[PDB]
Formats: sequence, structure tokens, C-alpha cells
Amino acid sequence: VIPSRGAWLEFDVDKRDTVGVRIDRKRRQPVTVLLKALGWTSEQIVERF
DNA sequence: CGAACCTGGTCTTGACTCCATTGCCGGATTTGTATTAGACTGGCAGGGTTGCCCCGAAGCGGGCG
Repeated sequence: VIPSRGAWLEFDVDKRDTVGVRIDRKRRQPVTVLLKALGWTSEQIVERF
């Protein structure tokens, strides 16, 4: 997700079957942690996915 | 055959002129330092976006003692 003058972010499936948020070129950081950082429950994730 | 002549360099005397060269000397300018008393109390900030290669370092899984 490329913005103009913002901050990059990526959701890359690794060598294993794990999706990972890389915000502003940080480390692997799986995406359910990012949804919980949006306050999304694990139940809300389960309902969504 | 001998005597003067005028004039080249070669040099000397002494007076005249003119300008460097300090030395003050007084003033102008300029370089550095100090001092401001109400209260103020943690920064903005884009280059990064390659490809490939070698290698050093962390980190964890794996067997292990």
C-alpha cells in the first residue's frame, strides 16, 4: 500500500503460512496483532475470516 | 724636428634636491567582552524505494548431558 508522503505497509505471506504486517519497514509482525491494534476481537477476526 | 690643440676618458669636489623612513601623535575605526531580572523547561525529519554477493551476526530447533 503505497501512499504519497505517508508510510508504507505490507501484508506478506512468509515462507510458512503466516501473514505478517510490515509497517514502515519493521519486522514480520503477524496481522492479527494489527487488527487487535485496531481493537478488532479474535471473534471479529473469526467472523471476518 | 719640434711645439701647441681639442678633446676622448677618467676622475674629483662640493653643493643642491628629494624622497624614504621611522617616530610620534592624535584621532577614527574595529575587534572583543560583558550585560540585559516577569515567565518561558526535551527537535523536525525524508531517503528509503536495485541486484547480486559475501559475510557477520542473531536466533531457534535439535539433540544432548
